[PDB]
Amino acid sequence: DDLLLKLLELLVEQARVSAEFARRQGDEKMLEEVARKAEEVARKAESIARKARKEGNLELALKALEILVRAAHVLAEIARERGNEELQKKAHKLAKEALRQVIEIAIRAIQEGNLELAIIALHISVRIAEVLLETRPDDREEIREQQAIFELLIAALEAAIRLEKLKEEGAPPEQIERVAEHGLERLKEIAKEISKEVDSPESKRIAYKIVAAAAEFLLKILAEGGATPEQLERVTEHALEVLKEVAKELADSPESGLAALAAIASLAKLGLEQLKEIGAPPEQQRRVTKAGIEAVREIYRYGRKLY
Amino acid sequence: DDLLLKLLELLVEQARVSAEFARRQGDEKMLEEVARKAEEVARKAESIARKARKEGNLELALKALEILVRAAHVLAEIARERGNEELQKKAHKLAKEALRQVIEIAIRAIQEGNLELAIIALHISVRIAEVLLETRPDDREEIREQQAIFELLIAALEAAIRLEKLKEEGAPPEQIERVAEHGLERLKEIAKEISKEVDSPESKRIAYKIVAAAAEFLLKILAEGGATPEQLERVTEHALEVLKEVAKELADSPESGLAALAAIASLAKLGLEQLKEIGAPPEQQRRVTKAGIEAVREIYRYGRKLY
Amino acid sequence: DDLLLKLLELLVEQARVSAEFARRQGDEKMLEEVARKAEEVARKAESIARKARKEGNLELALKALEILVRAAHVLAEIARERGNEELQKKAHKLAKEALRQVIEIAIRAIQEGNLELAIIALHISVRIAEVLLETRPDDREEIREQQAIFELLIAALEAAIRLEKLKEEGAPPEQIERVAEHGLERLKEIAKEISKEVDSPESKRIAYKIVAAAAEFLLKILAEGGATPEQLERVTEHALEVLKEVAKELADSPESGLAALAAIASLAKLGLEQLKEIGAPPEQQRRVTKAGIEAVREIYRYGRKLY
Repeated sequence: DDLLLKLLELLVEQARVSAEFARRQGDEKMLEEVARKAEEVARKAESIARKARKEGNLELALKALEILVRAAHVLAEIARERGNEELQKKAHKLAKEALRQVIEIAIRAIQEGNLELAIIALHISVRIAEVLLETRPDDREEIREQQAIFELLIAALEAAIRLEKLKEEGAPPEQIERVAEHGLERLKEIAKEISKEVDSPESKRIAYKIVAAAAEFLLKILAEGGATPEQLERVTEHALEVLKEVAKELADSPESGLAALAAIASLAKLGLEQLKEIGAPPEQQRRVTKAGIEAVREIYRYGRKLY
Repeated sequence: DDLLLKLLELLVEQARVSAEFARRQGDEKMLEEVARKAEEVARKAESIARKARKEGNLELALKALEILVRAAHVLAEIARERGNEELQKKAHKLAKEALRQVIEIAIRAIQEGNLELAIIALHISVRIAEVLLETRPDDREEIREQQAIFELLIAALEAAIRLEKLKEEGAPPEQIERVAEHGLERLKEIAKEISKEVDSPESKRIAYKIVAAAAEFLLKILAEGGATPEQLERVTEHALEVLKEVAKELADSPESGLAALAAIASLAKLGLEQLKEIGAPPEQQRRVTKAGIEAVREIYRYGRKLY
Repeated sequence: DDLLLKLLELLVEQARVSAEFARRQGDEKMLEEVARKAEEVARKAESIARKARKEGNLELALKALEILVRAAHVLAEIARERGNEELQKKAHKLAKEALRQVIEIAIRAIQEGNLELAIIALHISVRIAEVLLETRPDDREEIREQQAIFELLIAALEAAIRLEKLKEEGAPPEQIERVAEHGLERLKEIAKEISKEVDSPESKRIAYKIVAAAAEFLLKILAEGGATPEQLERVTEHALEVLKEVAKELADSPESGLAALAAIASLAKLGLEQLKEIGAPPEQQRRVTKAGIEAVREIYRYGRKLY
C-alpha cells in the first residue's frame, strides 16, 4: 500500500506546484484541473482509509489521514484563490469527517496504549485545525470545540506519559497510586471545566469516551505495574467515583446514558478481570461489584428526569 | 560519505539564513559571498554526483541532487532579489541537466525495480520544477515537457505498483494478464496524447524508454507471478505489438528509430530469455522471434520514410 | 523519555495554531496564554536538558534544544507581533544560553567523534541563528560572533570528515599526515582571521577549545590509523606548534592562558598515552615529553608578558 499512498503524495505535490503555476499565470481552467485531480486523490485516499479501519492498521490509517489533510490543504489553496462554495463545502465536510475519524483512531490508540500513534494523530489533528481555521475563522465555536477535544486528549497524554515514565522507572506502588489518584482528580477538574463551554452532542459523547478510555488506560497500566489488591480496589473505587461524577455532568440524553453505562460496565469488567488475575479473595470482588451496580443505580435514577 | 553531503546542507542553510541577513542589511558583497558559497556547494555537490553516476548508489545521487535543488533554490532567491542574469543562466542550465539526469536515474530505478527511490526521485524532480517555474513562469513549454514526463512516470508507477500488489496478493494469471493489458493500453493512449505536444528529441527518447522500461517491469513481474507459458507468450506478443504501435506514434528521425528498435529488440531478448528460463517449447521461441523480426521489418519500412 | 519531548512538540504545534488564531481574531489574552504555556514548555525542556546533561545522552539534549528553539520561534512570533519587550528579553536570554550550551555540547560531540550529533547540533545552531536574526537583525556583533563560531565549527568538521572519509576509504599514513598538517594550517589561518574580528572572552574560550578539539580529533584519528611513531611525533610537534601559535594569538588574559595550557597539556598527555599504547621506545617517549615541556616553557615565557 505505502507506495500508492506516496503516489498520492506525488500527485498532491504536482498539484501544489501546478497551483503555484496557476497563481502566476491566472488560468481558471488550470484551477479546475487541479480541483478535479485533488478530488480523485481524495476518493483514492478515503477508499484506502476506510479499508485501513476495517483492517485495523492505525499507522496506515494515519498516513492516509495525513494525505487527506495534504489534499485538503491544496483544495483550500484552490478555494482561497477561486472563491468557489462547492470546494468550501467539500473541504469542510471532508475535514469534519476526518476530525471525527482521527478522534475515533485517537480513542483507539490511547485505549490500546499505542501512544506513539496517538501523538501522530494529534499532529494530524493540529493540521486539521489549520485546514478548518483557514476554511472559516469567523465560525469560531467549532474550532473551540475541536481545541477542547484536543486539550482533553493532551491532558490524557500528560497523565498517560507521566504514568508510563513511572512504569519504566519502577517506583513504589504507593507512589504509583498517588500519581494515578492525582491524575484522575486532574482529569475530573479538566472534564468539569470543558463541560462549561462544550454543547455539541457528539462532542460530549466523544469527551466522555475519552475520559473513560484515559481512566481505563491508567487502571490497566497500574494493574500491569503489579500493585496490591488494596491499591487495585481503592483505585477502582476512585475511578468509579470519577466516572459517576463526570457522568452526573455529561449524562444528558439516551446516548450519553448508554455511553456512561457501557463505560462503567467496562470498568467493572476490567476491575473484576484484574481481581481474578491477581487472585484477590471473593469479598473484594463483591465490594467492587456493589460499587459498580450502585454507580449505575445512581446514574439511571439521576438521569430519569431527562427522558 | 553522507556526512560530506550534510556539511553541504549546513553550508546551504547557513547561506540561506545569511540571505535573510542580506535581505535585512542590503549589502551587495554579502550577496556576492552567498552566491560564491552556493557555487562552491555546486562544485562539491556536482563532484559527489559524478562519483554516484559511476558507483550506482542511487540514494547518494538523489541526496546530491536534493542539495543541488536546495542550492539552486537559495541561488534563485539571491538572483531574484539582486536582479542578476548570470545566476539565473547557471540555475536554468543546471536545473535542465539535473532534470534529464534525475529522469535517467528514475528510468534506471524503474528498470532495477527500486520504485521507492524512484518515488523520492520524482519528488526531487517536482522540486526541480519549483526551481524552474520560479526561474521563469513563462518558459511554459519546458514546464509542459516536465509535467508530461511526470504524468507518464506516474501512470507507469500506478500500473507497476498495482501489478506488484497483485503479485503480493497472489492474484490469478488471467487477472494478472488483464491488468498488464490494461496497463499497456493506458500507457499507449497516454503516450499518443503526449505525442500531440512534445518536441524535444531526447524527451521523445525518454518517453519511449519509459514505456519500454514499464513493459519490461510488467514482463518481469508477470514472470515472477507464475503465469503460464501460453500467457507469457500472449503477453509478449501484445507487448511487442504495443511497443511497435508506440514506436510509430513517437518516432520521427532515423536516430529515434535506432533507439526505439534497439529498445524493442532488448524487450524481445528478455522475452526469449524468460521463455528459455521457463523451458517453453521451441515453437513458442520461434513465434516470439518472428514477432520481433516482423516489428524490425515494420519499423525499418516506417523508418526508411524518415530519412 | 522521547514521549515527553513529543508531548512538548504537540503543545508547541497547538500553540502555533493558537498564534495563527490569535492573529485572525486580534485578542491579546490568547497571546498571554500561549506565552505562559511556551514559558512552561521552556521550563520543562530546560529541566529535561540539564537532566540529560547529567545523564550524558547528547541525542536527548539536542532533541530538547531543538524543542527549546521551536518554542523560541512561537515566543519570537508573539514578541514581534505584540511588541512586548519582556518576551523579547526572555527570548534573547534563552537563545544566548542555548547558543553557549549547544556550542559546548558540539565541542563534546566533536571530542567524542560522534559527528552525526555535531551536524544535528550545528543544524540547531542555524535554528538559533534564525531566532537571533528574527529577534534583532541590527544586533550585528552577536550575529557575527555566531557566524564566526559557525565558520570555525564548519572548517573543523570539514577537516574532521575529510580525514574520517580518508580513514573509511583507506590511505597510507603519509597521506593522512599530509592532510592533517594541511588541516592544522587551515585551522591556523581561519583562527587567525577570526581573531582579527572577535573580542569576547567566551568567544576566545570557545575558539581555542574548538581548535584544540580539532587537533585532538586529528591525533586520535591518526592513532586509529595505526601510524608509525615517526609520523606520530611529526604530527604531535606540528600540532603543539599550531596550538602554541594560536595560544600566542588568543591568550589575552589569565583565563584564556589557563584554558590554552590545560588543553595543550591534555593534547600532550594524549600524545604520550598513544606512545605508551603503541610501545614507542623510552627515548621517543622522552623526546615527545621534552617537546611538550618546551611548549609549556613557551606558554610560561610568552603569557608572562600580560602578568
